[PDB]
Amino acid sequence: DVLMTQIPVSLPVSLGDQASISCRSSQIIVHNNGNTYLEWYLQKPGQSPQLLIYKVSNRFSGVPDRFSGSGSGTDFTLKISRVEAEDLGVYYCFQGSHVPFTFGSGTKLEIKRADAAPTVSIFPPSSEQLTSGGASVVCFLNNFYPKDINVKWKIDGSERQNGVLNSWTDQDSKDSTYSMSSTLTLTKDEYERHNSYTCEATHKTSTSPIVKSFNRNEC
Amino acid sequence: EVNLVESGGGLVQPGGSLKVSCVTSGFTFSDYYMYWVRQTPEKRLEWVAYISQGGDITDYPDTVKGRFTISRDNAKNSLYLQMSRLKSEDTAMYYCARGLDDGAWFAYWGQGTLVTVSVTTTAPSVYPLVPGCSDTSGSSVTLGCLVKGYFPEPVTVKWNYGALSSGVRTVSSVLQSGFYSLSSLVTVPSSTWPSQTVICNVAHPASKTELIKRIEPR
Ligand SMILES: COC(=O)CCCCCCCCO[C@@H]1O[C@H](CO)[C@@H](O[C@@H]2O[C@H](CO)[C@H](O)[C@H](O)[C@H]2O[C@@H]2O[C@@H](C)[C@@H](O)[C@@H](O)[C@@H]2O)[C@H](O[C@@H]2O[C@@H](C)[C@@H](O)[C@@H](O)[C@@H]2O)[C@H]1NC(C)=O
Repeated sequence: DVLMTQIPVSLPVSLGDQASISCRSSQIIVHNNGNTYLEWYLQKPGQSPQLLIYKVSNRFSGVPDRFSGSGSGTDFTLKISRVEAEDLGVYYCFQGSHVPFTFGSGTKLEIKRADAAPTVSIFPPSSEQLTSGGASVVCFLNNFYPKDINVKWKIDGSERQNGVLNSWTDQDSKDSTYSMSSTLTLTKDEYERHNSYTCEATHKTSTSPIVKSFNRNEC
Repeated sequence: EVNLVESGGGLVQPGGSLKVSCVTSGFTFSDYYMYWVRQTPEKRLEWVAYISQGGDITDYPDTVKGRFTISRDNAKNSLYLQMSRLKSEDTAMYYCARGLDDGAWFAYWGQGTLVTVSVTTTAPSVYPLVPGCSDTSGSSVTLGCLVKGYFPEPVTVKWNYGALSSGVRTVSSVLQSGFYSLSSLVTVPSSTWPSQTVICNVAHPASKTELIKRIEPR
């Protein structure tokens, strides 16, 4: 068993940057001499991994010239001469010279860009859902940067809640911004008891809390 | 173009068994060694097995040898993997891969198939996410679909049968009370919707449930 090592585990890098990831094997690889079977894999968000380099430096059909692989013995390196937005993902190195075949721990590439403010949206629960026992109201914050955001829910303003569930979207492969949601789940009755629902997104780009609302009843 | 579509996948109880498959296309199946690779929840990649053109020479890692059995069918250009005595650690996304004549392992990967070892399966309820706050907007209208209460992973969300791809924002599935839920939201021009119709294609494979929802004004 040849355990592969990758440095670093995380790599925040800007656009137009030069990026190097290292892969180090427990001991020399080398199969039947015939070169070493060391490879590089990239897995973009929501997609299968994909072959970039193989045979240490043989760039798989279709991989851009910006991708380069190097190494000898136990040390191997992948340089991304000029980081493009489409490169965010995780890179792995594989060892196919000795059994068992080993994949590296993986290095995550993150693109550092300029701050961007979110675009809030409030979504009332649907009749469809109300019939199915409960009501969920979801506040959507879109296209911001950095990832760090804060979301507060005010029930009429009188209080905030704890039955809230937050979740983020992956960094965009060609926009480099995140997007997140914040769902507040209530019963249909407790919902049909209050007037307005509020969401206050407090992000660094803004000194003023982004507020969005709706009053669940007209006449 | 070479293809690799995995089949099977879903929930298997611990101690149970499963047999996934992988219908190959695009290339001459009987001429390459085939593979199976799994990616565990921590996105950790693992080689699982390999088979020769004849299916006489095969190998697996210690974490799988004995329990998993990879077979092949050349008349039906398909690859197989029988799993037995499944344990939780075995929960993963299974990809059948193809190598390279010149010296590469996984050059062509399949779409994937998730095997989950544990307790019960349920289809989600799909609802429309429509605007309500009459904020001073314009240019962009944001719509979405909420897929609530399903198990296990995953769910796939298409928009207008894969037409809409640029404005598609899909958040990670959060784990509710032993259940998952997620939102997919598409942002289309104010000129588009409500004029052009916008539909969300939702599919939970582990229950063979699929539906197309049409977001219309509230
Ligand atoms: C242009 O289209 C085509 O390629 C059409 C099909 C042509 C097939 C020609 C070859 C027919 C036999 O298939 C090859 O058998 C080799 C062994 O006899 C495979 O190599 C072995 O693969 C094992 C599985 O991973 C393992 O890696 C072995 O170490 C490896 O053997 C080693 O490499 C050989 C090439 C010899 O040097 C041998 O002495 C040595 O022990 C071929 O598999 C490919 O090569 C290996 C290294 C790996 O990269 C695989 O993923 C590749 O598929 C296999 N060839 C093919 C195309 O399947």
